[PDB]
Amino acid sequence: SIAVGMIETRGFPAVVEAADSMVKAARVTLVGYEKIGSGRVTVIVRGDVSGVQASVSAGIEAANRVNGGEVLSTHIIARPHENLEYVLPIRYTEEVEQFRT
Amino acid sequence: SIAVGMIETRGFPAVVEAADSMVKAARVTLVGYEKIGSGRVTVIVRGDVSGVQASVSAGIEAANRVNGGEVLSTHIIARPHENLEYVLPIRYTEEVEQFRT
Amino acid sequence: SIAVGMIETRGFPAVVEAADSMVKAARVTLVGYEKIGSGRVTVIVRGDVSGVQASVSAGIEAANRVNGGEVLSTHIIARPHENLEYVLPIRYTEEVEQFRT
Amino acid sequence: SIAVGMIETRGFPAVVEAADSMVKAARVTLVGYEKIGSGRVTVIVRGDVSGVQASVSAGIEAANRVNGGEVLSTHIIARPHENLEYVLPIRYTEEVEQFRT
Amino acid sequence: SIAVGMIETRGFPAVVEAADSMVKAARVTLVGYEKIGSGRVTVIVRGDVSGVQASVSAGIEAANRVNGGEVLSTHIIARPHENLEYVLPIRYTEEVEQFRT
Amino acid sequence: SIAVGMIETRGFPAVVEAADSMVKAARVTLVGYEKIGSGRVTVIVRGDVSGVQASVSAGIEAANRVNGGEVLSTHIIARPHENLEYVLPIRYTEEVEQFRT
Repeated sequence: SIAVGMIETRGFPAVVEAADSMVKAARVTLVGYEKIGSGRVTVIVRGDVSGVQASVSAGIEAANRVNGGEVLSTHIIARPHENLEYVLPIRYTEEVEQFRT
Repeated sequence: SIAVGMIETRGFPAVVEAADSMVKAARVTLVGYEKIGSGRVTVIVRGDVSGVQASVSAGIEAANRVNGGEVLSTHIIARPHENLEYVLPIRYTEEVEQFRT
Repeated sequence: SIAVGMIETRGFPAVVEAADSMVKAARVTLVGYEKIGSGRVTVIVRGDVSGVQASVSAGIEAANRVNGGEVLSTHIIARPHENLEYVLPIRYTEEVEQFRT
Repeated sequence: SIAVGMIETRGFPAVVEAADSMVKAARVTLVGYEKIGSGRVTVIVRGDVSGVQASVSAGIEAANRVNGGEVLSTHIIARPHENLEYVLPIRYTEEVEQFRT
Repeated sequence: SIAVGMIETRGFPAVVEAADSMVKAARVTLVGYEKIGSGRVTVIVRGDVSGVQASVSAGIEAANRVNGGEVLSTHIIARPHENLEYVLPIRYTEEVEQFRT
Repeated sequence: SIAVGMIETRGFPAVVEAADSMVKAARVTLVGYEKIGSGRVTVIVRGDVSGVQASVSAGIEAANRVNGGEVLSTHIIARPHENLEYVLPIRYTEEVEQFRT
């Protein structure tokens, strides 16, 4: 359940820049982006605890510097419980895509 | 119809942390997360009444401590009526997934 | 066109408790739950006029007592017009489910 | 292109009551209900100009009397242009339903 | 890429009246209506520059006269770039409908 | 991962004009438009860094001049990480469209 790092934000252009940062600032895998509605959107990454940290870190600074960047919330569980992974979009995609479509 | 515990929240990062808590603080199964729109999202678990309690409890404290955590609503029916289970997302998933896709 | 009873609410956990009430407080069948967007969600039941009443009644008290329960709107047509039933989600589901999927 | 009558409203319970009225107050056919998002929902009927009137009239009074009824907008084109009918949900449904599903 | 004329509006009944106008006031084809969420909805038409003008014109006056008409935004590109047409809903529908369904 | 340029905006008519600009002001390919909810919508283009710049530039001026144009956010990654491309809508569409439908 390698640490999970996510960061919410108001606006899409700022969420992309946050995602580009996290994935660059550390050895973290961008797992997905979640839309809660009301201009709110989270970006989730996975990797070690200090990896997931270093990236959630940068991500936030880069997001805010955006022409409208508004980091709404931020969090990271180090060793997030497993059951959690089969209920939330903290995991991988692409795979069962052929079946969905 | 083992007790049902859910907790709403504004923002996704705070709903995940709420879910990670509930599922850890007790013997409860995270059944799913519901999106009502407008930054609002609920997390639902299942287990005994005191199990579902102990977890909805912790969940709320952990959510609020989040960098933007905003617990919107909270509830738990101890012995929630059956018909209710076949109309609301209080149950299990994964199973008929192959057919949907 | 047996009377129709519904109750809107802000938040999902409060809408479930409202539904658990109505369906218990009287001989009413929970037909479905509607999402209008913006944290708003209605619960609809069917039964006699006094049955659909007694339940929409309880439902409201139980919803409000919820940790965030916010009953938004409430209504009941006693003998609601038929055409209405084939345009709104006031009816039954499950049946043409195999075809949809 | 028999006149078209519709009425928007905040909340679902109030839109249903609006629909139950229009379809009763006149010889109008409830064609459908549209969701624009943000608690907003329209109800559309069809019939003569004075029929579509008499019903959009009542509809509004009945909606407002609802425990949360909030008529947002209201309109009626008497002889609404045809092209319009093949781009907006002002028409009939049910028919190509078997193919969709 | 014959000029494109669109007009946003708060509420559905006002967007329909806007659409009924544009399509009548000129030789323009109502291509579609877009929902951005939050009671906001645009209506798009196509035709010459002066045709698409004359209609976006009327449309706005007719929309505002509606019992709740609220024209939110308005625009028209005369010779809108092609790539744009294969990314936005400025074009025609109906055609690949059988496949979608 | 040729530079990515996007610009958010409140309202749809202003997002279209922004897109019409970017795609004209430079050698950039409009990849798509994203809806975050709450009247917010982004437009994304791809091309060189200075190409993607020159266009995100114009786009913003043209959007603001719109009858309701409200540029919400703005950004551009020059060499945006690859993983990012398989999680966000920064890429191409049309292709697997036949399968989706």
